[PDB]
Amino acid sequence: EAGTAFIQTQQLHAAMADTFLEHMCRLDIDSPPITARNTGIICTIGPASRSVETLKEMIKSGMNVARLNFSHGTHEYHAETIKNVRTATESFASDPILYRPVAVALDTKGPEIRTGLIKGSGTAEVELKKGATLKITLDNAYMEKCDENILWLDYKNICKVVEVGSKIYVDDGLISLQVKQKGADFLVTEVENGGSLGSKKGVNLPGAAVDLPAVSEKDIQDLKFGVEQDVDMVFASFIRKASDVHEVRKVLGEKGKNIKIISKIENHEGVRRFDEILEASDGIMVARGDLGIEIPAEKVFLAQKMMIGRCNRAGKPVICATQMLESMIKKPRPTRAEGSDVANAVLDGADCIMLSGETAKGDYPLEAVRMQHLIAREAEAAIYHLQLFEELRRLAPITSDPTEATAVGAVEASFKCCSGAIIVLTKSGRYAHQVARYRPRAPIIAVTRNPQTARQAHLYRGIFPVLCKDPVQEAWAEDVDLRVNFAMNVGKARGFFKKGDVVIVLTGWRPFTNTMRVVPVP
Amino acid sequence: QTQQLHAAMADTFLEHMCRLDIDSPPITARNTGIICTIGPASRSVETLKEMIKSGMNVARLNFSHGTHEYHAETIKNVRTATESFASDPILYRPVAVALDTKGPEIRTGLIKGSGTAEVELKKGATLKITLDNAYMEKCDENILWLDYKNICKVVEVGSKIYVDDGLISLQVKQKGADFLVTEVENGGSLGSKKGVNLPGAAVDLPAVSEKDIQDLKFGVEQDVDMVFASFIRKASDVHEVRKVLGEKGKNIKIISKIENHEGVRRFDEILEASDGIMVARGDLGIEIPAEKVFLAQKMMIGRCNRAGKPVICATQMLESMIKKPRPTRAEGSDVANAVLDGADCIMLSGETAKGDYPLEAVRMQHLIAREAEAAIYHLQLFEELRRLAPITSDPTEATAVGAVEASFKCCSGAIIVLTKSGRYAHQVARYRPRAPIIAVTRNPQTARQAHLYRGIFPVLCKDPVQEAWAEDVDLRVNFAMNVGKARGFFKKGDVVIVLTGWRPGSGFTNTMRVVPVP
Ligand SMILES: O=C([O-])C(=O)[O-]
Ligand SMILES: O=C([O-])C(=O)[O-]
Ligand SMILES: [K+]
Ligand SMILES: [K+]
Ligand SMILES: [Mg+2]
Ligand SMILES: [Mg+2]
Repeated sequence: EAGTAFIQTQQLHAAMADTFLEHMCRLDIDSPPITARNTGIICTIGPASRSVETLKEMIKSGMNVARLNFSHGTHEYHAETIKNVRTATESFASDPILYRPVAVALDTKGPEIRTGLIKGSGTAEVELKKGATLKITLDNAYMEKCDENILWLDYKNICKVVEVGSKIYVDDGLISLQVKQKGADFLVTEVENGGSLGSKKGVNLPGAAVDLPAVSEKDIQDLKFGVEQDVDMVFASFIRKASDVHEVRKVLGEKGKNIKIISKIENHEGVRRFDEILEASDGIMVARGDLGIEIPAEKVFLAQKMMIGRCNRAGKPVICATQMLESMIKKPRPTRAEGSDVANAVLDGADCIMLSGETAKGDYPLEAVRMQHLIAREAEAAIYHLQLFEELRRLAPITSDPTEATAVGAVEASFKCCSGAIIVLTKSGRYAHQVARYRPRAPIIAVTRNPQTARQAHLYRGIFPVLCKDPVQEAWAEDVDLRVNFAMNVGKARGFFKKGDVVIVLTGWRPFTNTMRVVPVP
Repeated sequence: QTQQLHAAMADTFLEHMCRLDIDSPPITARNTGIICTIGPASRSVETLKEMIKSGMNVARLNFSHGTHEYHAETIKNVRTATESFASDPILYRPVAVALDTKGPEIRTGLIKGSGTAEVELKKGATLKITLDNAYMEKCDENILWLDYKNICKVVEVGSKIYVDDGLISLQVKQKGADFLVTEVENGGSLGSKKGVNLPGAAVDLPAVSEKDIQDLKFGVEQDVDMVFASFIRKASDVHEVRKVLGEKGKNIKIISKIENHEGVRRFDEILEASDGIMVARGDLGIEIPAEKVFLAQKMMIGRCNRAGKPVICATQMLESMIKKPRPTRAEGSDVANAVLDGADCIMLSGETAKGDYPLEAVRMQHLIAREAEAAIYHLQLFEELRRLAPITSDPTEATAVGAVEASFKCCSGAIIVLTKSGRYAHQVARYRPRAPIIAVTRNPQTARQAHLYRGIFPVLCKDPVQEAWAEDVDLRVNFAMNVGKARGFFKKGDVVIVLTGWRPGSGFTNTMRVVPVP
């Protein structure tokens, strides 16, 4: 019983526009999105979020990957966080239809520069005033005696790499110092941007050639611990060149060879050497916190769109990270810039978006996860797939690989029939990755028996991993039918599609491979 | 290369993105207008001079607060600062004055002054909402007065009420003659005179209140350049504003602020009646779900671009810079994407009115906008603007498009256009050239109003009119040439596009010259 104007869901009116300009003009706040949310959500776990009961709610709210930030915390602290993540995750395991795999990511400390402790207890702060003099010292006598006159930091070669006139940034680049005088193991600086300085804050030296290793001896100890803890992926801080990626990957040994290596790009050299880093990496993080201090803040969006574009072109995962919902550390709703930032990261093409302080330390971790979920789903509907899919095809080589032809044919078919899902049977993830790179509108239900595959799948836009727990059937066709039926039940239970809807099914490895069928949901 | 020219030549949007280069420096010129709200942080003549130097094009006065005496002095200070640069007519920048109306705002009263200046509203606590003016200056955690006297008629039991940027939320539990009983849903600290939103209600406040009439008439008397009309819901609201401005104010530009669901739904009729649009995201993101604001923003920017009318992106673009000298990564991204979307202007509110770093916020909008302007994919944008434009044989329109295509062909340093009232320059700006549009006018109001359009760099010519029409045209063109050289837009060996009128007594701007600099 209509009346006047029935509004198409999923921005389908905008989807049909013949120009991008008209696509924008048709975006409709009254066009509700589909249930499925394709962009992966990565959450940094910390004091605000590491209890088992909070982690259960994080998972329910949409967290796909638990990020452990090894810039802070000792190994027993991280071991307990991982234990809690797994307790919370497996509390849902009794129902495989509804169980969500949750990945664990180790984010390295890497070649950070950090200050010491403010004198006293270390929890106080000192007010640095503009124009005042501040001495930076390497003398360890002051490593717990920092104040408004003398500042200790832990980079022993700093005096070599800076010069008179260079700028030094402290605490998220909020405090700035100008080097007036150099010394043996000290620098005399003048405070440019003042502010309140706490303990153990991050330091950046833009334009200085910092010579700390991408992977220090202590970083190796963290990586080995990560292998022992069976982490799914490493987010490697401050990657500057391809050989840095190899230092991360090779040291994990044979035991860690399946761990995904995500290079964090957060300095000027990583941007300049991006292509060789991307080639050596499994994926990329646009690590905007350090990046926006190392290069001018006004250039970060160029680097972000460049990297997301190149990762989309290569079919490798890319994460947009840092300060996406920053005000939600203290407030229950985001600023308008933060809502825009999350949406535009998805429209840019990010496979995943990330929360750091918002979930690690803030007062509203659940609300932050929920808001990334809501924004991502709205933005996914607004993507101009008509142009995106055409360009991804044109920028993708014609190869003789039959599996790539299957994947592009499946995504083409999914657009042609507006399918409710692409179901993919996958052991390693590869077949599902191949579909995701063409960025279908429809969700990808990736059925696997491999738990690590299920967890690592979250790196890719649109791959909804489901972990089949049933034994392998001796008859291959019976085993395929079992796994397809599992995916059909998942999609119906989660509201992705209904009986009678059309879906695409890719049946995976056969003892040709990955047959495609376009079927009504049984 | 420079100016993201390598990315500009990509054959796909995806490759365009892949080619964006942080080491490709932009041109000197910055095309996106910057609107700054003036308040205690920015009201002094000394600070305003630095704001102008830093890039402020439009001073916004917020009539939600203050007296007419206060705003008259703000306007006086803006003009003193602006005219302190007039001794150099080649470098002088016109600065516009914008009056932002209170409109059908709902606000709480003053917190009872004998206790803590803020009160703590705790989740689950009861809070009584009263309309009894006895409590207008006695608000606390027990009783909260607000100024919407008819609120009980438009809410029912179960309605939700949002306070202070929608950070505090209440749920109505009972009603009464002139009061409501609510329970705190999302608690927090409550200060004085905070904005209130009723997203589920049909608020029946007048589009133009008696106070708004007084303020708009004051704006006419003060010779403001534009009005930002709050909470515009429909075309008839725009008509009311235009009626108040009347004949004396007929040339004042009306920018309708879209900040509720109805304004979005009725956007096309509002746009038709308005001179331009503000995406007023503060209220909009409380009236509708926060996760839908980007859809409304890109819809309005797109349709304003399609219509050739100015659109402003506003509110919380650099919000953390109220307290910090550098923005968050989301804020830098937001400013860049507003420019990439197509916004003519970007705006600062608390960042310049009240914050500790007003000049840094202005400078950051300048820096980001200029970087984003180079990153626009002009190849697709210009093709789509041309394809969607109305069909016409008008010589001036054809000359404008020809000029923009010529400017791309030779990567020109500027398009110079002569205009009395603005339109000839507006017609070029709507095709969104990369090159700056140096618009020469003798009309000071046109020079100030031109800031509403992407890429129109107004220059106010103060020379007497020459006896010969052709000599007067040449004088104004030569003035633009010297401004562009002095500002670093171009130098000898560069090429500039020059648009001028047909002949004496014609209104056609139908003559295009491609001029080596020179
Ligand atoms: O390390 C990070 O995630 C960053 O700097 O954004
Ligand atoms: O009024 C405004 O500017 C807003 O609400 O964003
Ligand atoms: K780290
Ligand atoms: K106002
Ligand atoms: Mg970092
Ligand atoms: Mg408002």
